[PDB]
Amino acid sequence: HDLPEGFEFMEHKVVNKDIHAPHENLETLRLTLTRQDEFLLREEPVKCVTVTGTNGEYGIYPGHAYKIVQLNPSPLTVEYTDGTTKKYFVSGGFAHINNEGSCDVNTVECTLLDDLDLAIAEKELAAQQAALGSAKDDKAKSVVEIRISVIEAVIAALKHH
Amino acid sequence: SNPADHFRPNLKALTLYAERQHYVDRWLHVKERWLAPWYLPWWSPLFQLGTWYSQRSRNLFLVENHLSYRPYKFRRNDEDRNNPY
Amino acid sequence: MFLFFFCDLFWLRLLLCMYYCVWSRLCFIVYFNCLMLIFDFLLFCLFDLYLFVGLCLFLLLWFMLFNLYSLILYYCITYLNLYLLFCIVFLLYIAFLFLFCFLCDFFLFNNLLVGDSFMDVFFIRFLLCFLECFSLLCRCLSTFLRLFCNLLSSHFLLLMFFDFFYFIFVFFFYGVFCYWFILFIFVFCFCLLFYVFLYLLDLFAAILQLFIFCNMILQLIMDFLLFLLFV
Amino acid sequence: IALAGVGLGIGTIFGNLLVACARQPNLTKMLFNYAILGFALTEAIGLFALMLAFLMLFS
Amino acid sequence: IALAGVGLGIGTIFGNLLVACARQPNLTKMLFNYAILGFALTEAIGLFALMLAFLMLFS
Amino acid sequence: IALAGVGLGIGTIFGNLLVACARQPNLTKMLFNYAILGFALTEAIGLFALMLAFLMLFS
Amino acid sequence: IALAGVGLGIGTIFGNLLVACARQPNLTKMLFNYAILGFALTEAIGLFALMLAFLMLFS
Amino acid sequence: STVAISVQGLHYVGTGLAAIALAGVGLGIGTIFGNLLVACARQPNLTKMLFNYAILGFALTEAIGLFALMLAFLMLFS
Amino acid sequence: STVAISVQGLHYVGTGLAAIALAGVGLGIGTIFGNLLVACARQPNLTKMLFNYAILGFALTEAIGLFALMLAFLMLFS
Amino acid sequence: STVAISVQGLHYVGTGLAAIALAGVGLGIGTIFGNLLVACARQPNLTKMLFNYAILGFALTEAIGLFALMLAFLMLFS
Amino acid sequence: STVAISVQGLHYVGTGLAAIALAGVGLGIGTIFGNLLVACARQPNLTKMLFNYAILGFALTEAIGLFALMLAFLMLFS
Amino acid sequence: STVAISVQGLHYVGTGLAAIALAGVGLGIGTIFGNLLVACARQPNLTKMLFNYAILGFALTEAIGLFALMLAFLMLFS
Ligand SMILES: CCCCCCCCCCCCCCCCCC(=O)OC[C@H](COP(=O)([O-])OCC(O)COP(=O)([O-])OC[C@@H](COC(=O)CCCCCCCCCCCCCCCCC)OC(=O)CCCCCCCCCCCCCCCCC)OC(=O)CCCCCCCCCCCCCCCCC
Ligand SMILES: CCCCCCCCCCCCCCCCCC(=O)OC[C@H](COP(=O)([O-])OCC[N+](C)(C)C)OC(=O)CCCCCCCCCCCCCCCCC
Repeated sequence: HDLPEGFEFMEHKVVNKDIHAPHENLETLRLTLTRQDEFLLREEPVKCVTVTGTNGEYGIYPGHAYKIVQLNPSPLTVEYTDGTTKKYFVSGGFAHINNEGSCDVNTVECTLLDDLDLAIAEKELAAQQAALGSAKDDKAKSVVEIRISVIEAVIAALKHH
Repeated sequence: SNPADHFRPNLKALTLYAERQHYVDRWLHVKERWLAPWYLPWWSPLFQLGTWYSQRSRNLFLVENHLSYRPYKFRRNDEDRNNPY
Repeated sequence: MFLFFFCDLFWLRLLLCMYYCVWSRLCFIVYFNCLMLIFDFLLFCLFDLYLFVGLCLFLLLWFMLFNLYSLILYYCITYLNLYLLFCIVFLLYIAFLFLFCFLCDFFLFNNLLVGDSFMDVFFIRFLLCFLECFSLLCRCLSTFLRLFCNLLSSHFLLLMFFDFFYFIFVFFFYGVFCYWFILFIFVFCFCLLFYVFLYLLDLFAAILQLFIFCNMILQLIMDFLLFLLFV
Repeated sequence: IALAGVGLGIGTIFGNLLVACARQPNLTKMLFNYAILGFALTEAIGLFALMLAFLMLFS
Repeated sequence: IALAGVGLGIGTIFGNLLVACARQPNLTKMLFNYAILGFALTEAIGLFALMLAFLMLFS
Repeated sequence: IALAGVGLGIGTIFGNLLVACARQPNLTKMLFNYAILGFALTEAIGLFALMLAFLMLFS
Repeated sequence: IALAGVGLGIGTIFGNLLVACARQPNLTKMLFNYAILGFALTEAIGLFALMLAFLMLFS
Repeated sequence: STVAISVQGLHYVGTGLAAIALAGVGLGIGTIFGNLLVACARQPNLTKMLFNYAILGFALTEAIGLFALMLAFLMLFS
Repeated sequence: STVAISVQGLHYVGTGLAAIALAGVGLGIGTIFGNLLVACARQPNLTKMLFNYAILGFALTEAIGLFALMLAFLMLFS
Repeated sequence: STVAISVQGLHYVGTGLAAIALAGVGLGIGTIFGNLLVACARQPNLTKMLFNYAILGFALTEAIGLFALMLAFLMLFS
Repeated sequence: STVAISVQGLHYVGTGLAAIALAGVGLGIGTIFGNLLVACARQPNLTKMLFNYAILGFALTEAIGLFALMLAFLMLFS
Repeated sequence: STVAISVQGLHYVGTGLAAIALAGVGLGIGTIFGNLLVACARQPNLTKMLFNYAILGFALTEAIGLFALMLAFLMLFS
């Protein structure tokens, strides 16, 4: 009595390029932006994608080397070959960049920057800062500071444009 | 110079001098005295140990034919590089 | 020429006799690695790998009685000569090397020929073997040279700094009563700090150099040890 | 001796170029242009050093 | 010889420029200006050494 | 020759600046100010060496 | 002595080449060609130094 | 024979050498500020403490530079 | 013939050379601080243990610079 | 004609040259501690172990500087 | 005319120049231990194996300094 | 006038300068092993192959050191 593995029912596998192979000139990056097991974009050909990992900002274009990036609460930009920019905001996750020309950005939450409100974000920062003052212990203060970092990133993200 | 002079032994008591010839001769006399008795045959390992290596070294010294000059081991002055004598 | 002299350990010998007429435990050792050569259990060696313990302990004791106490002013390092240290290291190193060679196991030297069969034997591997055979003797020479030079340099520096401190303290202390007393006080504080720092540095360096001196010999021994596995 | 710095600096530029090109091959053209620019500047310093050499060797 | 530490410094700037460009290439137009600024300062230092190389060479 | 290090030191600052800017473009102004600060400090040493050179030149 | 800054620069280029080929193992050809270009330019600098060395040697 | 010579242009040569040490100081400054920028980008929240530590590093490095510079000036005027 | 010569001003030359030994010392100190900033930026909670080690490294590096400086001043007064 | 000359002051020059060896040693020591800080921020649990290895490296590197310093004293005192 | 001159203090200069080679050896050793400290924090389980290789480099790096040190003696004592 | 001079003590300077070439060899060896330690931690499963390549690099650098020593010994004697 052998049971199927849950990945057998998934028909869109990841294609890796053999290292001993000729190079190709690619003008499109196939992006897959995902939230909570839901794709907001699927194998979408884009011109470039900008992502904020722990070390700093990465601008991924077609042909980028194989790399895994641990995202931080921050904006994410997608620029199409047409010349159109779409801006999301992520709270965390990972970004897998493949040398074959694909980028699978899996986020816990990915919301268009339009949806976010600066007035709500601003007043939340004031409340959390007050909460940090009343934070009982070290652990509580650390959690509150996590919220402030995201809020300030959101506030700064919207003030940018 | 003065700091270098601080690295010398501080408890020197006595110095004695002796010529190589004199004490070598005395050692040879002692060795002959102890190896002379009949109850030590010449073919014994002890006698050969005593004599053979010394004989070999002395023979090697005698056979030596060097084109260069070796200054006397026990000169009065051996610090002058330009005066081997 | 026969010179009769004495070492500078007579008082220390007296103290050893006084304080070690009765047994005492030893738990702190400068070079502990001579006792624990094997770290993975079930590994054992048919060679007398623990023969170096006694010599190691005695050498540590001797060199510590000399070097550590040399920080005291006017204390003499009676053995501080280049060729004497060469003789000591020659004794130890060559004795262990001849112990390995008298075993008459030529395969023990197979590792001298560095590299694999892929590398050219004559132009690469043979040259590497030559360099390694040379490097053994170079390791011996480096051990003795390092031991000599560390002490020599440390004590030269200490003597020079002490002379400078004596000079300024004696011939410029009157500045305390003068209007430039602040400069003298600053200089004196700096001299005290340098004095303390030098003493700490020398204390640490002596022990560390003894550790390295024993570790070179132990590395020589370990380079030719082969461990069997229990079954 | 000034050429030692110039030669090393030129090699440094190309060393980064390979890392940059491998990271993002799509920009090789733009990076190559900038790398040449850097070489055109470092070599210019070398001209002064050579000029001094030729202005003292032939003097 | 001072030029060796100048020309090499220039190469270092460009070498980091390539990596900076190859990290986020949309800021190239901004980084390039800063890269020129650095070249404008290190080159200025080279002039001082060049000045002495000329004053002593004609005096 | 003292300028060799000073010129090189400037290149290091203007080399890392690009990497810092590319990583965090939002802080270009603060990083740029610190880069200028470092350049001024290095230039101070450059003038010290330059002062000695001129004094020994016209003396 | 100028050759010291040449050989080192050449080693820097190839050292980065290996890393670049490791990071992006399919782009070996372009990296190899660019590395050869950097070597040629750096070697040209060394040849200039050799030119001066032989000119003075036979003068 | 005993000959004593006094060359009056060798107090310049020693001065120039003492100035060379400044390069090791000036380059050291750039390294501290070369890595300060990276640290600020990595952790912008510590833009202040890092800056203070960098100032401490620059001052200490400059202290070496001035110790050398003292020898440079002493031999220039003596 | 035996000729003995005593050149006075050479001590200036030797002193300047020892001053160059402070180039690496100044550079070495700057390197330590530059690395310190990165370590603090990548591990901000250890702002004191790293600082202590940086001071320890500076002290040892300063010691080397002081050994050379002793010769620099000693020859200048010889 | 055969002329033998003995310049006394040269010993200063050789002494200063040996001091230059400390530039590498001083720089080398700073390199070790720089890595130590950048390593303790990557794995602080081993800080004590790393500190031990750092000190061992410092002595080995320092030992070389003493070799050069010995030659300086030999020529400076001869 | 044929003139032969023997300058009797030049061996000091050669000895100091050979001593300068020790700067590279010291720097290389510091680089080795700097890489060791930053490598152990990455793979601590293999700390011991790395240490053995680090010593090997020191054994193969300190030896070169001996040659330069050897030449110093061959010229200092001759 | 035509004057020919033969200085007997200039070979010491040449020997010392050649010995300085070892500073690069020593530093190159340190770099080789420094990367070796880093590589082994990264991919410990290839320790032997990396060790073999490191030995090859050390040999080539040592060969250059031998050439420098050959020139040093030749000038020292000849
Ligand atoms: C011509 C002038 C005279 C000199 C002639 C010399 C002839 C030379 C011939 C040619 C030799 C060529 C080669 C020479 C190489 C030398 C190399 C060298 O020096 O290396 C340094 C090296 C230094 O070693 P170290 O690390 O200092 O340690 C050695 C020490 O001995 C300490 O080591 P240790 O403590 O580990 O040793 C063990 C120690 C363990 O500890 C002890 O036992 C404690 C005591 C230590 C004594 C030894 C230290 C001596 C200290 C200095 C002198 C003390 C005061 C002497 C006062 C003299 C006043 C004039 O025990 C002993 O020493 C055993 C002896 C104890 C004797 C006790 C006697 C009690 C008598 C009581 C009588 C009571 C009578 C009552 C009557 C009542 C009536 C009513 O020397 C040696 O290793 C030994 C070299 C000896 C070579 C052989 C020489 C030949 C023998 C000569 C004997 C002469 C006797 C006649 C003299 C008469 C007075 C003038
Ligand atoms: C394990 C680590 C051990 C650390 C030990 C730390 C000891 C700390 C000592 C503090 C200062 C002590 C001052 C003592 C003063 C004595 C009188 C005097 O004038 O001294 C001047 C002397 C020299 O001072 P000076 O240089 O100012 O002398 C000036 C004199 N003129 C002007 C004539 C030149 O003091 C010293 O030398 C003190 C140095 C001590 C360094 C530490 C030595 C440790 C090793 C020996 C340990 C021995 C233990 C034995 C136990 C039994 C073993 C079986």
